[PDB]
Amino acid sequence: HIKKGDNVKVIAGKDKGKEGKVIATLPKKDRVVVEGVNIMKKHQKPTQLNPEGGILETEAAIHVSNVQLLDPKTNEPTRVGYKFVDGKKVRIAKKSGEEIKSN
Amino acid sequence: ENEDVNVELSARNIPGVQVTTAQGLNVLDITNADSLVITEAAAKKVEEVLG
RNA sequence: GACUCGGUGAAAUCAUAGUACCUGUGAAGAUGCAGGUUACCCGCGACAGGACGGAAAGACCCCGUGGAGCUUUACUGUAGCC
RNA sequence: GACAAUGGUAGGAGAGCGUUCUAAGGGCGUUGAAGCAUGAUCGUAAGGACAUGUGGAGCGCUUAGAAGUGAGAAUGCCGGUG
RNA sequence: GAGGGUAGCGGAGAAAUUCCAAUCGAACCUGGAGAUAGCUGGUUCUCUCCGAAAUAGCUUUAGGGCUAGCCUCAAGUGAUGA
RNA sequence: GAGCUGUAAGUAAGCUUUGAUCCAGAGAUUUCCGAAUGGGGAAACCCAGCAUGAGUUAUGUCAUGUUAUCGAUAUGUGAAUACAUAGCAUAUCAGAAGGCACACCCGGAGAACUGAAACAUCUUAGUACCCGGAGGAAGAGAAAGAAAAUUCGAUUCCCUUAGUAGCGGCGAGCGAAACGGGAAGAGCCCAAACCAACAAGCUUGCUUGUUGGGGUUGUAGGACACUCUAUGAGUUACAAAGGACGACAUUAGACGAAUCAUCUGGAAAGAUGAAUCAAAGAAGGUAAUAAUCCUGUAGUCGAAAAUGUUGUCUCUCUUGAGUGGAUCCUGAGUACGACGGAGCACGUGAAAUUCCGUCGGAAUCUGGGAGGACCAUCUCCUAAGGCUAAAUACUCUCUAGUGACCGAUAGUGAACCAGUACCGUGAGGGAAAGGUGAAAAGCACCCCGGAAGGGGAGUGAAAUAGAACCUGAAACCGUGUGCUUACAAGUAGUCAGAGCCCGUUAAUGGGUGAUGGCGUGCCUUUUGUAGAAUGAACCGGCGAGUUACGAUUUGAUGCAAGGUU
Ligand SMILES: [Mg+2]
Ligand SMILES: [Mg+2]
Ligand SMILES: [Mg+2]
Ligand SMILES: [Mg+2]
Ligand SMILES: [Mg+2]
Ligand SMILES: [Mg+2]
Ligand SMILES: [Mg+2]
Ligand SMILES: [Mg+2]
Ligand SMILES: [Mg+2]
Ligand SMILES: [Mg+2]
Ligand SMILES: [Mg+2]
Ligand SMILES: [Mg+2]
Ligand SMILES: [Mg+2]
Ligand SMILES: [Mg+2]
Ligand SMILES: [Mg+2]
Ligand SMILES: [Mg+2]
Ligand SMILES: [Mg+2]
Ligand SMILES: [Mg+2]
Ligand SMILES: [Mg+2]
Ligand SMILES: [Mg+2]
Ligand SMILES: [Mg+2]
Ligand SMILES: [Mg+2]
Ligand SMILES: [Mg+2]
Ligand SMILES: [Mg+2]
Ligand SMILES: [Mg+2]
Ligand SMILES: [Mg+2]
Ligand SMILES: [Mg+2]
Ligand SMILES: [Mg+2]
Ligand SMILES: [Mg+2]
Ligand SMILES: [Mg+2]
Ligand SMILES: [Mg+2]
Ligand SMILES: [Mg+2]
Repeated sequence: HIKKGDNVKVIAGKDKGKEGKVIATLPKKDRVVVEGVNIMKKHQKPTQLNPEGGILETEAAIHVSNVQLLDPKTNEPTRVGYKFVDGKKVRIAKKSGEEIKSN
Repeated sequence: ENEDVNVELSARNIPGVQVTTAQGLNVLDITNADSLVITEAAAKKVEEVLG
């Protein structure tokens, strides 16, 4: 269950196997967004903001369950399990290395 | 023969296995299966209770 | 108003239909059957003899061990009154 | 190889196909499922297939069960179109 | 013209069976209620075998019913049937 | 534990690790109408009084308390009448009213359609409507019982007794009970004699009225006399009532094991191969069909708070056994009877038991009843006063589930901002209407047109998927076409057969038809129909011997003078 400052690797998409960072997560539609993944081009018309708006190329949302958070000490993707040490709960990557990949 | 704290609680995940106490011997599964494997303690009892 | 042209545009009805007349037969009064006779295909304007034309599961008549309203010295009861 | 019998309403008696679901076994499915359209094919009937298009995801076949099981008429009901 | 009253076994009537929310020999709306109907209409897939009656008796019975008569499968008896 | 500001995109300012928004417990706010309650009233409004206070130099205004009716408790006052009572005036109290799912229950009141092949006694049925009162369950209930042998024992409910005994215009039809097998199992408090005060009459007497205490049953218990026992049991639902000391269950949530690679594909969860967990192969989601991608499951933990079960102790409470019965009490206009009537399965009949109405009306332990009238003998039990858990009946909801249950004309009427549009003055009726894709990527731009629409381009695997949107069948209205038709008599075909055009699931081939024979559609209903008898405008969709309980029959299968729950 990823956070807003992670750096992950996809499994199944139009562009699979590519890495990248996460910039938003949308936790009611549970669809996250990664740079450089699945560009969806828009035909915006001339609005009151964009002076004579036109075509562009921006990556848009994909689901959570095509995205797996990879091991920082190994760079192989991994299920993340949780345990708690002292006051809070931290993410072990279940490859015996807990990550620090929040910020 | 009458109970199993483990055999009733192992073999409950595998597809195709039923673990039944010898007094719960119905007739669908015993012809649904193809292979009776019973303990030797209940085998002497099932003739002493069906005959 | 009907009629012709421009505008808009319903309805009851309707088994399928390229739907003639005579004499006869027939559930005894035929656009459909037999035998004749007469008629090329196609529309508009009218007329009302048929299509047992449409409109209402005939009010007339008769049935139901069908209902209602009314009457009386029909039967059984009852509110009141002596 | 014979030998006989086989029109048919009300109604009585047998053998049958198909539709939906479950149980078990065994399969086909993005190299294209169910439905939809078209075809000169197969069975004695109800019906069964097989290619080709359209279709974009869940179906058959054998055995055996249980039923909301089959459409052309009720001045039927509802929605469409004359 | 404005306010008001009388409500179904009831009310109103210069009496006609008139009026009571386009009506009335007893209003409407629910519930008993899928009332009852000896009466009309309707009842859906296929093929083999056999296949009648429209009469008798009695009925508040004559278009209804019950029994005998006439058909049908299943057992028997088996020479009684023409 | 990182984003949020409803359903709801767009904004524009903002909030947020100093812990938001959401999830659970607890508290403050809670305008106005509503039983409406200060008076009115067309519900959501209007008009006030009484004290306090703001305010203006005051009057107008405002603000929070306050005042309905019965009922109870306290004084005031107190007539026609003089003594008191109705009456009257103040102060406290929160008791009531209304609503409910009215589903289930208990009493009051109570029809007809229908069956008998008509109909009045009967039955539909003490059913539906109406009204009253409570509960999470109500009613019943501690023998004036059943029974007939040897008796056993409060009430309720399930199975059999059994469609039997019986009732009935002896017709239609109603229809028990005990014994037996089980479910779940508690029995108790008042009245009276007698005794101790209190008051009264009216005296050391008696009677009467309260207060305690004593006492509550039939193998006859109690009063009164006799003798012997006590800080051990019983309890806050019956038995008298309140409350601190201490284990679980609810109302949020944690953790939670196991995988890769290639191929076709827009995309793999699919195919082929190589691996792994399993107390986890329930279920759903993810661009197709996933045990190992996500949310989960098996198994484990958590609870500041607030309620519910509750175990323990603490408290209240509390004497229980025997004998003598030589006297005294045991529920009065009651039980019963006469008269009309309802209920008991039982229609007044041979009619007990049971309650109501009117009127007469007993005896008391040698009593008093009841054993289907009544009398005799014998067995059983003690009315006219109260209280009571469990077995059992229900779901408008709440929690977790399941389904040979439906998949939009089905399922609730209502998947869709439903009892809404809409019709009715009213009470009340009461519809239609789901689906783009994986993702909004929702067609920038160019062109004709005022726009609507449209052709290109463009996104997308697909726009022949364009927001009337998946799939798109029939009626029906159309477009050029291969054969054919203007001397013809027609339930529209079928069987012969010429000529011209096309070549098949390749078979005694497909379409068209100049001309000859043959011929009055279908269903219901009938002695009979083309019928001028009925029904259908056409095409879709929906739409009619079913189920439970029994009885008798053949077919099947166990066992055999035995079979069976
Ligand atoms: Mg004109
Ligand atoms: Mg004109
Ligand atoms: Mg004639
Ligand atoms: Mg003629
Ligand atoms: Mg004309
Ligand atoms: Mg005329
Ligand atoms: Mg008629
Ligand atoms: Mg025949
Ligand atoms: Mg038959
Ligand atoms: Mg199907
Ligand atoms: Mg039809
Ligand atoms: Mg008509
Ligand atoms: Mg007259
Ligand atoms: Mg008049
Ligand atoms: Mg009816
Ligand atoms: Mg009825
Ligand atoms: Mg024959
Ligand atoms: Mg928003
Ligand atoms: Mg008020
Ligand atoms: Mg003042
Ligand atoms: Mg018990
Ligand atoms: Mg987890
Ligand atoms: Mg997991
Ligand atoms: Mg009497
Ligand atoms: Mg559909
Ligand atoms: Mg709407
Ligand atoms: Mg493209
Ligand atoms: Mg078409
Ligand atoms: Mg002719
Ligand atoms: Mg006939
Ligand atoms: Mg005609
Ligand atoms: Mg007609």
